[PDB]
Amino acid sequence: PKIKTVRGAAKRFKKTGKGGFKHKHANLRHILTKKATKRKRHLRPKAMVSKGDLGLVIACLPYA
Amino acid sequence: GFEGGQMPLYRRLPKFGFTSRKAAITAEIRLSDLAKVEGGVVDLNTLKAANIIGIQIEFAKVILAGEVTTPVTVRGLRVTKGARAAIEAAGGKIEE
Amino acid sequence: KAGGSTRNGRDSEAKRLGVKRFGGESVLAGSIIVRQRGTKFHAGANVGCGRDHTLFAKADGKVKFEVKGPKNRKFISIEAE
Amino acid sequence: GIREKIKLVSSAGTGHFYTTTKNKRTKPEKLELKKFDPVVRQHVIYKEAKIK
RNA sequence: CUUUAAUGUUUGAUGUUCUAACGUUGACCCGUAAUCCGGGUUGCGGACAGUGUCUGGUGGGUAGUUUGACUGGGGCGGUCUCCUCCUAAAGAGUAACGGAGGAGCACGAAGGUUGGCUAAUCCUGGUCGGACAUCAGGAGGUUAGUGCAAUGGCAUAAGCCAGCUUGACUGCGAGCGUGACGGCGCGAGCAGGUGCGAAAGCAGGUCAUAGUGAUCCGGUGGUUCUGAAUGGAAGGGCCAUC
RNA sequence: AAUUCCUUGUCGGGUAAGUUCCGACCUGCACGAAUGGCGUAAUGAUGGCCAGGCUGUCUCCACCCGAGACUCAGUGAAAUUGAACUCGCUGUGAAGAUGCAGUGUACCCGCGGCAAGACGGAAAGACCCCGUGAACCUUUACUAUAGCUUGACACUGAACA
RNA sequence: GUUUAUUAAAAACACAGCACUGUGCAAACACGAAAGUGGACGUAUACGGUGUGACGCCUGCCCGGUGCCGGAAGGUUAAU
RNA sequence: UGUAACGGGGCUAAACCAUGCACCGAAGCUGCGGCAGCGACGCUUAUGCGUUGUUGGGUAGGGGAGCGUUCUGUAAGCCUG
RNA sequence: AGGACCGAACCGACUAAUGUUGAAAAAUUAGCGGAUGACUUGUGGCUGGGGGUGAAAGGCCAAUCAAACCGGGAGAUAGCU
RNA sequence: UUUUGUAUAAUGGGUCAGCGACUUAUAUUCUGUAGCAAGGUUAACCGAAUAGGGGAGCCGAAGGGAAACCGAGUCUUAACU
RNA sequence: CCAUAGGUUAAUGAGGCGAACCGGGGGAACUGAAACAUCUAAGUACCCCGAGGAAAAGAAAUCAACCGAGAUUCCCCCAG
Ligand SMILES: [Mg+2]
Ligand SMILES: [Mg+2]
Ligand SMILES: [Mg+2]
Ligand SMILES: [Mg+2]
Ligand SMILES: [Mg+2]
Ligand SMILES: [Mg+2]
Ligand SMILES: [Mg+2]
Ligand SMILES: [Mg+2]
Ligand SMILES: [Mg+2]
Ligand SMILES: [Mg+2]
Ligand SMILES: [Mg+2]
Ligand SMILES: [Mg+2]
Ligand SMILES: [Mg+2]
Ligand SMILES: [Mg+2]
Ligand SMILES: [Mg+2]
Ligand SMILES: [Mg+2]
Ligand SMILES: [Mg+2]
Ligand SMILES: [Mg+2]
Ligand SMILES: [Mg+2]
Ligand SMILES: [Mg+2]
Ligand SMILES: [Mg+2]
Ligand SMILES: [Mg+2]
Ligand SMILES: [Mg+2]
Ligand SMILES: [Mg+2]
Ligand SMILES: [Mg+2]
Ligand SMILES: [Mg+2]
Ligand SMILES: [Mg+2]
Ligand SMILES: [Mg+2]
Ligand SMILES: [Mg+2]
Ligand SMILES: [Mg+2]
Ligand SMILES: [Mg+2]
Ligand SMILES: [Mg+2]
Ligand SMILES: [Mg+2]
Ligand SMILES: [Mg+2]
Ligand SMILES: [Mg+2]
Ligand SMILES: [Mg+2]
Ligand SMILES: [Mg+2]
Ligand SMILES: [Mg+2]
Ligand SMILES: [Mg+2]
Ligand SMILES: [Mg+2]
Ligand SMILES: [Mg+2]
Ligand SMILES: [Mg+2]
Ligand SMILES: [Mg+2]
Ligand SMILES: [Mg+2]
Ligand SMILES: [Mg+2]
Ligand SMILES: [Mg+2]
Ligand SMILES: [Mg+2]
Ligand SMILES: [Mg+2]
Ligand SMILES: [Mg+2]
Ligand SMILES: [Mg+2]
Ligand SMILES: [Mg+2]
Ligand SMILES: [Mg+2]
Ligand SMILES: [Mg+2]
Ligand SMILES: [Mg+2]
Ligand SMILES: [Mg+2]
Ligand SMILES: [Mg+2]
Ligand SMILES: [Mg+2]
Ligand SMILES: [Mg+2]
Ligand SMILES: [Mg+2]
Ligand SMILES: [Mg+2]
Ligand SMILES: [Mg+2]
Ligand SMILES: [Mg+2]
Ligand SMILES: [Mg+2]
Ligand SMILES: [Mg+2]
Ligand SMILES: [Mg+2]
Ligand SMILES: [Mg+2]
Ligand SMILES: [Mg+2]
Ligand SMILES: [Mg+2]
Ligand SMILES: [Mg+2]
Ligand SMILES: [Mg+2]
Ligand SMILES: [Mg+2]
Ligand SMILES: [Mg+2]
Ligand SMILES: [Mg+2]
Ligand SMILES: [Mg+2]
Ligand SMILES: [Mg+2]
Ligand SMILES: [Mg+2]
Repeated sequence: PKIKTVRGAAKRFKKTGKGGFKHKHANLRHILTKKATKRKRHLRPKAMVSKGDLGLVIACLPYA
Repeated sequence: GFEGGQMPLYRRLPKFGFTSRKAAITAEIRLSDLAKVEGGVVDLNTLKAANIIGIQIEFAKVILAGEVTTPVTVRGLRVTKGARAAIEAAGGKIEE
Repeated sequence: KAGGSTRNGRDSEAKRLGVKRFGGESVLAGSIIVRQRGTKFHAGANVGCGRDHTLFAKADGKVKFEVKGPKNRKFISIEAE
Repeated sequence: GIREKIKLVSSAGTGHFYTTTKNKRTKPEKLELKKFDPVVRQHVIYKEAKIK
């Protein structure tokens, strides 16, 4: 049978041009008045998935 | 994604975005695909007859990728700037 | 004969302070030289002092440790390179 | 944690707001600060509103 | 208009009686050769009761399950996150139910800037006034102070007074530090607009290091980004925030 | 005390001597009045103590009678078992040795006996811990629920106040 | 008298008796999706449950907690 | 339990201290012969051939190369009274 | 007369010894309790598994019971050997 | 076999013979190999039929952004040195 | 009272068995979630009823998207 996609990781990760994955940062959903604006400003843009955790993502997202 | 009982990465991280239904019915076209049609005119029904974009597609852009060596009338499609220059240099006539 | 305890179990995490680039060591502008609590060192030429008394390079070049002033305080400067 | 949280609403008509805390017991009078509004790109007086 | 009566219906509430629903594990007759049942007469009850759907309470009567780990064996006791010092062997880091202490905030000024200032303690003299208030001089030289624990800093003061103020700005960020990762931290400089200062300049919170909580779900404001025939809308997305 | 930890409480009786027994005291760790209190004749294959009789229970065993055991003839198992050319000691060593080291001792093989060792045989320890195991049971653990109960609507109507 | 057939025969269970409490008869209760049946072809001197356990002398104080019973003025409160 | 605190016998050195020359002593090193791996270099590679160094203990585990078995094709072939 | 007495049948099972690969998957021997009663026994019937029954030991329900047996889900699952 | 570690007096095996445990299916990725190559490839099905047809489709040659959209650029931002 | 219920004759048919497939009425739990209750397992196993050689469904109060298609069933894609 076909492999089934982990639908949470499909809602959390997107494959880039060379095969890397972009993702949203954490810590930007609530509790936001005590955090510095510099921290939030460095949390708005999407970041790349690291080399260590890139294997678990590919295992969860077999169909790109 | 099981990390022991540690909270896995696909749940530490937040969901984002939504899915555009219009993107599934949009398509992009090479300049090299413009010669594969017949009649020298390029429509949606011509590209679908040439099996390029697919049946359910309703919108298409032409992008500077590849190169064309023949004058082709483009009708009812968006064209990028570099594809507009390459089509008009090869003799094309972009219209609506 | 069971009993006891230990009110003294705690400690904090190691903050990884110290000198990140030593003398005669070519750095880029913005490179952290020293992380420290106080001003155990002081900022000399082409060296800025951070919010937490962190010494960073404002320019590019070699690190120079030197002792100046009447108090014999230790200054860090960036030589040109 | 008696120091409750509020918001500093722009008086420029925009719904832009800064969020912060105050002791409403010791500072009963309302907070008004002149802050930057990035929509209008001017410094405008903000006034205290509820954090909601 | 205000204030209530008349007549009547729209009608609810509690009685009052009734019979025709319904009940009869009352009597009698027939099916019948039958203590079931059904039909019939009659009597009693009577819209009660009782059943169906919905609903609130009760409900170990029954059922499915949960009831943490470390641990000089387990339980009991204590502990579980964060900061500081020692252990830690002169870079970083480094364990034990090892030795000792703190935090789960505060501040619209206790922030920014400009200007100025410099302590603790003791000695002598001196109204109430005393070991110790305030005042003057002298020694001393930070033994003081730092909103709070400890350590490292602090006189160019980061300590203390006063004036004006809101940079406790928004978008970014070369380059580094630190982590397995999630993440955390420092940051010159750039664009805009601002405050103090004559000006050079400083300011993207506080002398620094604790003062914290992922995701999901949901709420509020803004934004046509999307909008399942089309136009809107709902809902979703993004930004801020709870 | 079927309850008393301290406790073999103290005193008395009984015995040469009595942590038990019986009777008192009360200082009841922590009795107590229908999850009954205190008595109580009779009963009990009931529990504790004492005495008389009796006796191999014993001092301390002796002999005898029979059934096996032993020998012959016939039939003929079993548990167990890595392989065995299967000694002692002191030491060593996965920390208690037939098997290692050193040394001592010992011709080869049976039969009747004993049971000190082979950490002997039997039963994947029941104790203990663990497992994000199971079962049953409990309750003011959680979530449900049968059941009981409340009311609304329906079956369900007519009059009068 | 009874009991752990196969390590426990007892001080354990039962017992006659006592008390509390429910039950008015289509009884309560119990087995049954229900019809029905037992109770009982009985009718409160009866039946069920609970505790105690011949007999003799007795059974003292507490209703605050938890239950149960009774109340219906007020507060709160479901579907509708 | 049996000497039982040099391994024993035994030793007045066959003990200790100092110095010296010998020798024994390992699967170490060297010699001779043989196999394989990986690198050099050159050939003129037939894609492997001289020389050349060096390497070759190994569990979990990773990589490479093989033996043998049954069956199908080759096979109405070959072997076999 | 008697849930009276002694004591065989009969019912039971208090003590000891044997036996424990037994004669026997609970028995024999010597003693023991009840023995006209809440007795015992024959035949047939009824009650069914979260159920029965129980003078109540979690006892018994075909040598099996803190939820029988048989078949099926089913190759349950087993971070354990 | 399990172990830091077993002659271990830790496990297992009386012996022999026979059987006895990393498979299969479909997806996916990587390596090798072979075919074509900016293209490659068909599935169903037809077909007497392992041919040929069939290019529904799939992957790739373009990405960025949540998205509209833009496009070798794009996003962020009023705008980026 | 008629009548009806009921009774009796007569005719026709059914009943029961059987492998799988089919439609329907009921309907688990172990397990997985590294616990578990929502969820899953799974409308699975199982029980019951009925039918045929196949059954079921079936001739648009259907899709579509301003162009159009034209009952039902089945296979490959769409697409994990
Ligand atoms: Mg948000
Ligand atoms: Mg956790
Ligand atoms: Mg329970
Ligand atoms: Mg534990
Ligand atoms: Mg203990
Ligand atoms: Mg160090
Ligand atoms: Mg060191
Ligand atoms: Mg301050
Ligand atoms: Mg100054
Ligand atoms: Mg004075
Ligand atoms: Mg300050
Ligand atoms: Mg501070
Ligand atoms: Mg959640
Ligand atoms: Mg729109
Ligand atoms: Mg619309
Ligand atoms: Mg007591
Ligand atoms: Mg005592
Ligand atoms: Mg005495
Ligand atoms: Mg005695
Ligand atoms: Mg006495
Ligand atoms: Mg008592
Ligand atoms: Mg009482
Ligand atoms: Mg009693
Ligand atoms: Mg013989
Ligand atoms: Mg044998
Ligand atoms: Mg020994
Ligand atoms: Mg012998
Ligand atoms: Mg022996
Ligand atoms: Mg013997
Ligand atoms: Mg043994
Ligand atoms: Mg075991
Ligand atoms: Mg008796
Ligand atoms: Mg008996
Ligand atoms: Mg017994
Ligand atoms: Mg007995
Ligand atoms: Mg009845
Ligand atoms: Mg009693
Ligand atoms: Mg009383
Ligand atoms: Mg009361
Ligand atoms: Mg009440
Ligand atoms: Mg109420
Ligand atoms: Mg010499
Ligand atoms: Mg040699
Ligand atoms: Mg060698
Ligand atoms: Mg050689
Ligand atoms: Mg070697
Ligand atoms: Mg090797
Ligand atoms: Mg290996
Ligand atoms: Mg062959
Ligand atoms: Mg008698
Ligand atoms: Mg007898
Ligand atoms: Mg008798
Ligand atoms: Mg018990
Ligand atoms: Mg049995
Ligand atoms: Mg059962
Ligand atoms: Mg069970
Ligand atoms: Mg299953
Ligand atoms: Mg199994
Ligand atoms: Mg083994
Ligand atoms: Mg072990
Ligand atoms: Mg090992
Ligand atoms: Mg061990
Ligand atoms: Mg050894
Ligand atoms: Mg041995
Ligand atoms: Mg062994
Ligand atoms: Mg073991
Ligand atoms: Mg064995
Ligand atoms: Mg074999
Ligand atoms: Mg594969
Ligand atoms: Mg390939
Ligand atoms: Mg760019
Ligand atoms: Mg389940
Ligand atoms: Mg379960
Ligand atoms: Mg699970
Ligand atoms: Mg049909
Ligand atoms: Mg039309």
